[PDB]
Amino acid sequence: MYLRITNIVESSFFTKFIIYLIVLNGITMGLETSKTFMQSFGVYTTLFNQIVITIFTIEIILRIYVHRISFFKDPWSLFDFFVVAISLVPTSSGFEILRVLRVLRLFRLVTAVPQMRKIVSALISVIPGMLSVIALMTLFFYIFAIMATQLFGERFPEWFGTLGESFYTLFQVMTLDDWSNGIVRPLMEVYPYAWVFFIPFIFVVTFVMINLVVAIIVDAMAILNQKEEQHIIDEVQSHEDNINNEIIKLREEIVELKELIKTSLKN
Amino acid sequence: MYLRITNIVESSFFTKFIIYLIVLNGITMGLETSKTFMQSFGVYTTLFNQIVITIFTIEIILRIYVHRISFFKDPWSLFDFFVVAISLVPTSSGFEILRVLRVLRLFRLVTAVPQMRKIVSALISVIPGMLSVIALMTLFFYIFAIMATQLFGERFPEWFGTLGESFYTLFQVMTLDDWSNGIVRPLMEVYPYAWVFFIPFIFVVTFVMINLVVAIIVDAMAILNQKEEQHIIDEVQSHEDNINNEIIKLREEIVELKELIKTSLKN
Amino acid sequence: MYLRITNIVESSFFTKFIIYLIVLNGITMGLETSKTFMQSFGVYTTLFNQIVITIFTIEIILRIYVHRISFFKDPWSLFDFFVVAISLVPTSSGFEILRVLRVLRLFRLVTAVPQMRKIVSALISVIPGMLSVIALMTLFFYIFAIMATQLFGERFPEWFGTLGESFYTLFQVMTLDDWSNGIVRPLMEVYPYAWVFFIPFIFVVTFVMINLVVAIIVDAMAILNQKEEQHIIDEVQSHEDNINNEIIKLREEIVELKELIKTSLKN
Amino acid sequence: MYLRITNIVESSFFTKFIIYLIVLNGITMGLETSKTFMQSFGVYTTLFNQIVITIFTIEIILRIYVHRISFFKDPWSLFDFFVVAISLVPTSSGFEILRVLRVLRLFRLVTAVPQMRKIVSALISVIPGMLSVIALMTLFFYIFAIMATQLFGERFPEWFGTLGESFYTLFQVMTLDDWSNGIVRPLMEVYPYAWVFFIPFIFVVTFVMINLVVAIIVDAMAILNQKEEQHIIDEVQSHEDNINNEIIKLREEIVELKELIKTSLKN
Ligand SMILES: C[C@H](CCC(=O)NCCC[N+](C)(C)CCCS(=O)(=O)[O-])[C@H]1CC[C@H]2[C@@H]3[C@H](O)C[C@@H]4C[C@H](O)CC[C@]4(C)[C@H]3C[C@H](O)[C@]12C
Ligand SMILES: C[C@H](CCC(=O)NCCC[N+](C)(C)CCCS(=O)(=O)[O-])[C@H]1CC[C@H]2[C@@H]3[C@H](O)C[C@@H]4C[C@H](O)CC[C@]4(C)[C@H]3C[C@H](O)[C@]12C
Ligand SMILES: C[C@H](CCC(=O)NCCC[N+](C)(C)CCCS(=O)(=O)[O-])[C@H]1CC[C@H]2[C@@H]3[C@H](O)C[C@@H]4C[C@H](O)CC[C@]4(C)[C@H]3C[C@H](O)[C@]12C
Ligand SMILES: C[C@H](CCC(=O)NCCC[N+](C)(C)CCCS(=O)(=O)[O-])[C@H]1CC[C@H]2[C@@H]3[C@H](O)C[C@@H]4C[C@H](O)CC[C@]4(C)[C@H]3C[C@H](O)[C@]12C
Ligand SMILES: C[C@H](CCC(=O)NCCC[N+](C)(C)CCCS(=O)(=O)[O-])[C@H]1CC[C@H]2[C@@H]3[C@H](O)C[C@@H]4C[C@H](O)CC[C@]4(C)[C@H]3C[C@H](O)[C@]12C
Ligand SMILES: C[C@H](CCC(=O)NCCC[N+](C)(C)CCCS(=O)(=O)[O-])[C@H]1CC[C@H]2[C@@H]3[C@H](O)C[C@@H]4C[C@H](O)CC[C@]4(C)[C@H]3C[C@H](O)[C@]12C
Ligand SMILES: [Ca+2]
Ligand SMILES: [Ca+2]
Ligand SMILES: [Ca+2]
Repeated sequence: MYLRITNIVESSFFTKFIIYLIVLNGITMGLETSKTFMQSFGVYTTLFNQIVITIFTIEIILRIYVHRISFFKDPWSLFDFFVVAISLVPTSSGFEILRVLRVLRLFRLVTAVPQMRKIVSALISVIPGMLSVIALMTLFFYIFAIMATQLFGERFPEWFGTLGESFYTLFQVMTLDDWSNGIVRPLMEVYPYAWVFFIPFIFVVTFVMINLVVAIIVDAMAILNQKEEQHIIDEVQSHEDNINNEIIKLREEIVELKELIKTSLKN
Repeated sequence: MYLRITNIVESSFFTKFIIYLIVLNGITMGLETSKTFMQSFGVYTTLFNQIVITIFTIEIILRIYVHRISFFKDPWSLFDFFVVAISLVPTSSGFEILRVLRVLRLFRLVTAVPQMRKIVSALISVIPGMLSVIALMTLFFYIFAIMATQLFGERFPEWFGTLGESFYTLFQVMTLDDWSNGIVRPLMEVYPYAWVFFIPFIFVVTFVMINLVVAIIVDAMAILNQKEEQHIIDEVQSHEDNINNEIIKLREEIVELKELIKTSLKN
Repeated sequence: MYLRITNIVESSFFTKFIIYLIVLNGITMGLETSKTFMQSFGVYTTLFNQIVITIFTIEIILRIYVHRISFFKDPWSLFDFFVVAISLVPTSSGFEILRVLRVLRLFRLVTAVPQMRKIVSALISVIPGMLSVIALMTLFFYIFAIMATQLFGERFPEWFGTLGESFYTLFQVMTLDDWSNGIVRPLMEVYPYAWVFFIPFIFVVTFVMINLVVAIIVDAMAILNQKEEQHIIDEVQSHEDNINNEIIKLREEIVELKELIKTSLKN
Repeated sequence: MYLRITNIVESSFFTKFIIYLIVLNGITMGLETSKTFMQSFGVYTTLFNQIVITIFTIEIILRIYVHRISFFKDPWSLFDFFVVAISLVPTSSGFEILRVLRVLRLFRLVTAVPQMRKIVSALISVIPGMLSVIALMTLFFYIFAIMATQLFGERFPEWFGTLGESFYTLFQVMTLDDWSNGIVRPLMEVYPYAWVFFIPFIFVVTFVMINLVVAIIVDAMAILNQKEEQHIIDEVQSHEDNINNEIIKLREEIVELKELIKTSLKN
């Protein structure tokens, strides 16, 4: 069975077929957005849906047989797995968010197209080196969220009532979103020094952001420089090695000229 | 006989005449916004617009005569054509929006001045490399527009009731424009976890934008370095040949002292 | 006589004195904003002002004596002149504006501290290359402001009633300042397709800005690379001269014996 | 007593222990944000807070006997010192700002974890270089703050009534926060030319921000290219001397080919 399966799964027809289904299913999901469309064609697309997820379920199964344990070490396959699994949770449930979580299957367009994987992968590649700064930042947010909650939560429960609330508001302030007329001018009417809290906050988060970006650019180009430097330097020291080695064969060719005469009379 | 007219079209005087017209018609169109001006002088100015529109139409004709098919595969000319043709439809119609489009004709200043031409050209040229990421992003908006229509379009039809609406709203949020007090805080009064939707959306969308720019700057530098790697490397292996050929003149000079120095040593 | 003055004006005491007067003047001008401070013992300050204005006028005359015609080819000195100038015109009634323009004379601390002068200078030096992109963007605003007045000014005269008002509003939008809930959502309630105007506008205007920053950085690095690839090439061709010169005479240690041993055959 | 104490504070056990106490205290401090929690667990965590403060204090004392004079010239230990000191001030007072400042001691996670220090340290090194730009900007605000107060203060005391208030409003305008519908448009209802003040303000503060960033980037790369140039020119430095040492050595062995020619002269 294996090779018979393996050769259908690995084919140029298979993945092409899936992509095509994904794109159709994606057009189909936009149409289900229009209740007008749904009362006039909804039955056609409610099962187009149901059989596409059938095909994807089958595809997922075959691919597991064809790849066995190496399937679940694949980030992309793992995603396909979970994003399909989700659509298998019953279309009528107590948790009804999962029905909307079904739309994530359109991200298989990313999974199955290598230009897209390329993009995404490039994007992800910058993150591991940011985690420490992510960390420093989250710790910064958390300390200030605690302070803001103790300082402002009593009189301003909506914005600062709760740590989670102060977290939310501090993010808002970070995005510079209606932070003065909308948040701290109102705070200052009760707490005139509130600006000594939020303006340093704004300096720090903005400083950290910019410099992260700056640091990325500059450190990338410092590696590009090093890699270029060695090339130039290898070429300089294989080419100036010859001019050194060629003159030595002349410094030598004259000392052997010299001896030829050093054994002239002698005898 | 192309050539009789062809020398007129290619002349310094034809182009400068048109640029002079554009800048004049452009001054004209401004004053046409003043309602008081259109009393005291509206008739003079409608005249000028009709004159200019004629002149422009002729110049396009000549230019098609001179350039023939090469005219309709030149984007600059295509734009001049589509912007002049538009400007020729009757000022009173069913869709009178075209009356407003004829101000686009002022962009011929860009089109006719090579300095400007080159700016616009430089700007356009980052786009083809980007088309993939623009596609990722559009797909991203689209998936999120659908989810957002479903999650919030019932209670918030103005912001999310229709897919286009969710799109519009999602763009506003990307620009960070009044996104918390104006959209998300309202949403959370009905849907307390709505921050689980918009804050990741903001993270992804900002992250992509920043990394696109970063990736442009770093990779531009990379090729700036590749070619200066090759200029330097080509010169150290050129200079070596300059030392080399005036060292092959110390080769013959001692292989000729090689042939004849034991000859000088006779008995 | 000229030198006796010149040696005063050029001394580290003249400049220290003026800088000192500038900081004091700048401290009192802040104090003058307080009406408390102003009524009780604020007549002291009004005369201090007139003492400083004369001293600066003296400073300027002397400086014109010392530097003569080259004074007025100095942008820093010109700035100094005109800034002290407007502070000389009397507190003419109904010219209330010039009273506050006087404050512009604290920009002399910039004019007079070499460190300040250098940042400012560096900042100015970015501009001459940009004047094309500036022109392009200005024209772009003009075309859009004309279209906007025409499309939106009868129904939204505060925002768009006038070319001027339209420029102002398009600038607000460019800064993404309350652009959607505050301008475009209201517009769309009369004109549902208004998003076809502002969203493209926002794309172009933001695209042009990012790329202007991008192209500055990158083209700077190109120039930075052009310089370092020159120094390398010049230090490579550097000793190539005196190496090829010292071994064409090392070819002449052998070239002589064309006659030193061949004439020995002629005994 | 020393080494024994020294073997304690230098141990991997010591640091790990107090890092765990930081993280633990960090969690309990989040919990103290809850009124529910504080009610039925408060005395449990108010003690833990007292416990931790003592331990950090003995820790600070020990680290001092081990490091002594060096300790007080260590910025991280100075920080450590001072946020522990703050927590050592008694809560009972009129000034209860200090009870909130206690949670600053959680920044000790920054001082205690080397990848943290490294990032904070990287961030800081940016600052001394840009202090001159900061002085320029602060000056610019001050001058404009003064003009603002005198121009708009009487009619708009909330935003401009006072030097300090204008500073605040001008900072809001610089972050582009609700600057037009929120501040400048209202102002233009009384003062139609107010845009002649705020749009230049926006242009300058934006320009300077962007350019500062562009400057850090371009100048960091200028420096990288200098190190790179030297290292490369250093290579051309070593190698174009050892080919002139092989020349002198070629001459020193060719100055044997005029006195060993002295073996001719026989016939
Ligand atoms: C810890 C740093 C950020 C901290 C910071 O803010 N650093 C100061 C920067 C330079 N300054 C301009 C201040 C110059 C000062 C003097 S200098 O002589 O440089 O001019 C981290 C955060 C994310 C990291 C990078 C990314 O993961 C991606 C990338 C992966 C590659 O594996 C190699 C590098 C690279 C570029 C990473 C570099 C660096 O690991 C980064 C910037
Ligand atoms: C517009 C410019 C400049 C000069 C020019 O070509 N002006 C045409 C006038 C018509 N004439 C009758 C005078 C010549 C007819 C025959 S002739 O083929 O010898 O042109 C002409 C120069 C040579 C032309 C291209 C190339 O050829 C190659 C290429 C052929 C393809 O098809 C399509 C495109 C393409 C890129 C051409 C485009 C363009 O059109 C070009 C750029
Ligand atoms: C798809 C990529 C962008 C995706 C991305 O995010 N890419 C790299 C990550 C960079 N990081 C520093 C994060 C990785 C760390 C390791 S690294 O070794 O970078 O230090 C695309 C987007 C736009 C593209 C360019 C532009 O059209 C312009 C330009 C045209 C020229 O014809 C030559 C290339 C160039 C520079 C294009 C290169 C590249 O086609 C780009 C960046
Ligand atoms: C060239 C541009 C305008 C034209 C343009 O819009 N250029 C876009 C390049 C797009 N990309 C970078 C993607 C190309 C990558 C493909 S490529 O194959 O390059 O990798 C102009 C506008 C502003 C100018 C600079 C500034 O005055 C400052 C500065 C002054 C100095 O006097 C010298 C340089 C410098 C850096 C100026 C250089 C440049 O004159 C600039 C960038
Ligand atoms: C550490 C160095 C020198 C190295 C050393 O070793 N110093 C003595 C400790 C010796 N041991 C640890 C070997 C003994 C424990 C024996 S055991 O059987 O317990 O392991 C010496 C140099 C300077 C000395 C101190 C100062 O003058 C003054 C100072 C006053 C204080 O108010 C009390 C003591 C104190 C701290 C002094 C302690 C110690 O003198 C110091 C730190
Ligand atoms: C005062 C200057 C800012 C001046 C400015 O605003 N702009 C320069 C013009 C850039 N342009 C491209 C326009 C030049 C055009 C021609 S050019 O072709 O020469 O590029 C200051 C502000 C911040 C300073 C740096 C940082 O502390 C970090 C860093 C520390 C390191 O210890 C060494 C360098 C470095 C990069 C510092 C360099 C520089 O001391 C900076 C940029
Ligand atoms: Ca905003
Ligand atoms: Ca380089
Ligand atoms: Ca707003």
